[PDB]
Amino acid sequence: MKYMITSKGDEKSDLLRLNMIAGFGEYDMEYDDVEPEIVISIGGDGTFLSAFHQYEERLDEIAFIGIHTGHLGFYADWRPAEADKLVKLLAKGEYQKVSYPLLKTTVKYGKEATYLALNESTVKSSGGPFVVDVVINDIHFERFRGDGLCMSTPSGTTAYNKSLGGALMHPSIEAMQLTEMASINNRVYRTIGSPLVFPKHHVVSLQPVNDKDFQISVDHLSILHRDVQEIRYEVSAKKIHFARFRSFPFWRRVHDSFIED
Amino acid sequence: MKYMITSKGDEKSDLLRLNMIAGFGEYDMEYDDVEPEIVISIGGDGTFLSAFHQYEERLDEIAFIGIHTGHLGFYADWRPAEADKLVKLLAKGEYQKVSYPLLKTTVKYGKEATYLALNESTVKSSGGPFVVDVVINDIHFERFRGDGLCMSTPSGTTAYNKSLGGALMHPSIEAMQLTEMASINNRVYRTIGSPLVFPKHHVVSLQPVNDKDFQISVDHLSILHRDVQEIRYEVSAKKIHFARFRSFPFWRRVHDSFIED
Amino acid sequence: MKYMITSKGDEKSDLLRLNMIAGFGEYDMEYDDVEPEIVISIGGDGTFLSAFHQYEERLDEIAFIGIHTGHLGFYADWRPAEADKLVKLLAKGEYQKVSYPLLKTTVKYGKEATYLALNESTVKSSGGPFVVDVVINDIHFERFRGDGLCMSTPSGTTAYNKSLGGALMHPSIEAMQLTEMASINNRVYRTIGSPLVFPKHHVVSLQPVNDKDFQISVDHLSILHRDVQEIRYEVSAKKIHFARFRSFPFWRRVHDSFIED
Amino acid sequence: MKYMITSKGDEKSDLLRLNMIAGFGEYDMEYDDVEPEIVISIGGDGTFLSAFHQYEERLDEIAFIGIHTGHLGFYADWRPAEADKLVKLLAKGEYQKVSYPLLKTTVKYGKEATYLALNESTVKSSGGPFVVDVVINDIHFERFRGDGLCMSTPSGTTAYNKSLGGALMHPSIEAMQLTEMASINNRVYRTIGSPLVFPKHHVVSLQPVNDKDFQISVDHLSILHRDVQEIRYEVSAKKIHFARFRSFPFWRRVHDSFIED
Ligand SMILES: Nc1ncnc2c1ncn2[C@@H]1O[C@H](CN(CC#Cc2nc3c(N)ncnc3n2[C@@H]2O[C@H](CO)[C@@H](O)[C@H]2O)CCCO)[C@@H](O)[C@H]1O
Ligand SMILES: Nc1ncnc2c1ncn2[C@@H]1O[C@H](CN(CC#Cc2nc3c(N)ncnc3n2[C@@H]2O[C@H](CO)[C@@H](O)[C@H]2O)CCCO)[C@@H](O)[C@H]1O
Ligand SMILES: Nc1ncnc2c1ncn2[C@@H]1O[C@H](CN(CC#Cc2nc3c(N)ncnc3n2[C@@H]2O[C@H](CO)[C@@H](O)[C@H]2O)CCCO)[C@@H](O)[C@H]1O
Ligand SMILES: Nc1ncnc2c1ncn2[C@@H]1O[C@H](CN(CC#Cc2nc3c(N)ncnc3n2[C@@H]2O[C@H](CO)[C@@H](O)[C@H]2O)CCCO)[C@@H](O)[C@H]1O
Repeated sequence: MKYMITSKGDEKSDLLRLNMIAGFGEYDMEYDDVEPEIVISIGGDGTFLSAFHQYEERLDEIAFIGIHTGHLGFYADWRPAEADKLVKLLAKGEYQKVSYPLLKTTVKYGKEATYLALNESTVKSSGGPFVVDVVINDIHFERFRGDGLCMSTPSGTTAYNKSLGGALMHPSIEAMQLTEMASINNRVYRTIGSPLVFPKHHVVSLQPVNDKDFQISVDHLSILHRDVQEIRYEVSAKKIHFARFRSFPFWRRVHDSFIED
Repeated sequence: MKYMITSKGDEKSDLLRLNMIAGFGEYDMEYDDVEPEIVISIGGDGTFLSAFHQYEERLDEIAFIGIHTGHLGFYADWRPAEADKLVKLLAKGEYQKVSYPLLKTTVKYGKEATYLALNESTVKSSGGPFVVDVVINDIHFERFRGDGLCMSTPSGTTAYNKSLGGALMHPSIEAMQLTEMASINNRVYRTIGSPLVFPKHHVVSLQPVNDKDFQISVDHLSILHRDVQEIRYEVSAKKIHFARFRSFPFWRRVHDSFIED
Repeated sequence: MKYMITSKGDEKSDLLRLNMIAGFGEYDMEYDDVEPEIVISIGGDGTFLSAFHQYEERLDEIAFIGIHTGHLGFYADWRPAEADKLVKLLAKGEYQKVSYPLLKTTVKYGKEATYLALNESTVKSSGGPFVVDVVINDIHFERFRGDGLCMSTPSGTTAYNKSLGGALMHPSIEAMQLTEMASINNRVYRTIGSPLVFPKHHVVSLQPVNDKDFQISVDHLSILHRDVQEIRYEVSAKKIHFARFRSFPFWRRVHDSFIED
Repeated sequence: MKYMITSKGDEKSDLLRLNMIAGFGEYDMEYDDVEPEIVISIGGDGTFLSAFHQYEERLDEIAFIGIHTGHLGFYADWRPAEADKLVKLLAKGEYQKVSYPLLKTTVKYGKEATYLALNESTVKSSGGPFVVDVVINDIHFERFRGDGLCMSTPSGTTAYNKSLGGALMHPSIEAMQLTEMASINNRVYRTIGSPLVFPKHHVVSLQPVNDKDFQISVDHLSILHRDVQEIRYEVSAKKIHFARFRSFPFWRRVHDSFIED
């Protein structure tokens, strides 16, 4: 089918990409980076995140595969020595697909912008602590004072979320997880402290108290947002699809990345 | 229908129980503590946990209601001033039911004992640190050295799980959450650290390394287990059913118990 | 003696300041904001931090006093109702002085700038995670990847340090405490995790790995630093002096601010 | 001088002990385990803790040395390959001594028992959560509900204290650090959460609320205490003395044990 390959852009990844293109040329496979059905990312998880965002408008037509030319990735979970086996099984096709949940982020300013996240979306201020009201399904839950907030997908829970004390969640769970960054807690200021895990259809709204300018990130992409009225989080109806050719369980990937490999 | 009322056993709860029995006597409602269809717990969450375990063999035939004669409870979420309104709406019936997930704990010793938990099940040793191998879906995930491990239901996440750094999970999510108690981490010993959230059908097995005697708790009930070969955790196929008469969202209950009320 | 009064600048603080100046006019007390021997801060801890920095070059000639016109402060630990009693005991003088340790921050760029902190100094990057080598007394201790690092004085331990998981340290201890902000830890990246407490004469050096631009804060003052070669932390030889008129123990101040009041 | 050697008791440690005794026999060195001036511990930190407690009544007459026949220890910080060099430099003598602070634990029951700790002393209940009032220098600071409390020496901060979230403190600091084990925090129950670091001469008193029976540990030794009225903690006036023959800085020992070696 139509496929394309993104590369980290160092010599090792660029050369592996060229060798895989050569191997695909021996099958009924057409290189097409406009409407691919297969997107192969060669690099690390950063490269994979960029592949996801390059093709976020055609997620339901695409199966993603990641090859890690460095250390094992949570998305780039194939080794370069298996690239030839990958070309072979990918050309034939008929592989099974695995789908992970995504996070929808809506930013309102007086209009709306929407974003999809594979890892997480975070909100911080223009320096120092900021203040946001946290509203869950239209009920005021807490006034947060601190460095920021992080809302993670299940597959993102091993990323920023983990460093913030969040739980690691198996990606078959359709949920998002909100973690705090250095909240102030004293007699006057009060937050929940604990990470919060939300099911599908719950909406978490972050609303300004004084300052209306925030730094909002979606995966690696961080942009200063001015005149923001609201940041709304919910589990997306869209999913990312992976081509899988062998069993590599999430919990084994967690073991291999954090425990020992 | 058939109903019964458990009491914390102080004067306030005992008297409220007698007044509710009097009120039920004006409707087609029969007091029956052998095969009730409605179980009302008057006290706090401890009283409610005990009601759950008193009737754990007939969970699919029972709707539970909790009245808190002290502070607001996560299970005992009705005020005593509303007991008369409760009798009224309960006698008529036709209320909606809400169901929360439960945790199945299997203890193997060379035979099996199974237990159901509404809050959590924990494993500790006979003093000092103990060592257990943690096996997830038959793959060895970590060797845990420390004080113990806690496996929580969603509604249990606001209990022991929270004090151990776990995430708070909305109880519509069919999952269990494993948290660590003071794990040892150095160059030689390694655990994940982070809480782990498992979906239905995942099995987490705790297996001895040296000592085979453990203290195992299920909700409040803690018993020394000798010659243990394995402790297996999975989300139960059984659920607890609550009678609900008004909206009291989980996230509002969290707000009211931990943020302000 | 020579004294001055800084105000938060709202009506309540401005009026209390004018009334205290009137009261001081009945004693041998001269208002002098160039070379005061007594600096009274009326507001909150932010106002007090600003008073400290306004007079950081004459710290050994000054005794500070803070009045909190809002909630109790850790520095502004006097109530406005006692301002008249304060004027009285301050005019007479001969009060005892209490001294807290300070943090010296040296920034090297190829020259040096030095700063004094009463709460803490922090280092962050120009967005996303940054990388710094942490060198303790000239031995490489860790390569830190994450959001930033915080080095706190003892009296600062109840501030940002606390929100980052640091220990609360009694201010009679001549030490500084380093805490992490969201460190990355996986098979490849490794930090200590735990807060670190350093005695006097230990030097902690933060050194760039790739990017050389950082955001450095000293108490409230945050400035972008370009072409930084090193940030060095050590307990200062200078101390801040408080005028004390009654016993208000640090641990009682902690109790009153975080437990109940 | 008079010396003795304790062994872990496995073949490797027993044989190294016999070889060191043979080497000492070539110098003016007398084996004496009643009144040694040098105590050499061969094993790990557990063996070293036991050596300390074997000779806790003659701490000011003894310099301790630890050899680790397994992984590097924080107390057993010499390698077995250097035992011959150790015998040599130890026989000559005139080495420098390094002293670490200790923790005094006083247990009152209606009489007093006192204990010295090199790592920590902890208090837990006879199962489930217990309740203790925490009194600092005779002022009630908090009512703690949870699993237990840990009071650590500086050199103990890398042990249980670290697993509980405590700060790592350089052992030149004369202090003790109190950490919580799974405290309950809700609208009704409130603790500080943060580790607390106390200077010399501060006294932290733990006092019963209901149950008067506790499990009290001092280093490895854990004993059920009945009819306890109070547990008092303070930095001891006594210190442990180490014989040092080369520079092995505490922060390098921390690096080597937790970061990489
Ligand atoms: N203080 C922080 N702590 C922890 N994580 C943080 C912090 N700040 C940002 N992040 C994560 O960085 C993601 C963006 N980043 C690409 C990626 C990724 C990724 N995805 C993962 C996943 N799902 N599980 C487990 N490791 C995952 N990584 C790893 O993260 C490290 C940092 O890249 C590298 O080892 C990656 O293999 C590039 C960032 C630099 O340009 C941003 O999305 C946010 O998550
Ligand atoms: N170190 C610990 N930290 C935190 N929680 C702990 C710890 N150790 C045990 N637990 C919890 O105690 C549950 C058993 N207990 C009855 C209950 C309950 C309960 N259930 C809750 C829920 N789901 N959400 C939020 N608060 C909930 N509580 C509250 O807990 C406090 C202690 O009861 C009281 O305020 C209760 O309203 C009786 C215990 C004494 O006999 C045991 O099941 C374990 O969870
Ligand atoms: N994410 C954070 N979490 C926690 N603290 C943070 C975070 N980021 C910065 N800080 C602290 O703010 C100090 C600067 N700030 C003035 C001050 C102070 C102060 N000093 C204290 C002390 N020693 N003990 C206990 N509470 C203390 N506060 C309180 O902090 C809150 C925030 O001011 C207010 O209740 C103050 O009474 C003004 C900041 C806004 O313009 C900066 O120095 C850093 O510490
Ligand atoms: N949940 C816990 N988490 C963390 N530590 C705990 C926990 N519970 C007890 N402890 C510590 O155990 C000490 C008693 N123990 C001997 C020792 C020691 C020691 N001392 C150290 C130091 N100062 N710094 C750094 N590592 C140090 N260790 C290491 O601890 C591990 C467990 O021994 C081993 O790697 C030892 O090298 C024997 C215990 C078994 O019989 C008890 O004193 C308490 O600290």
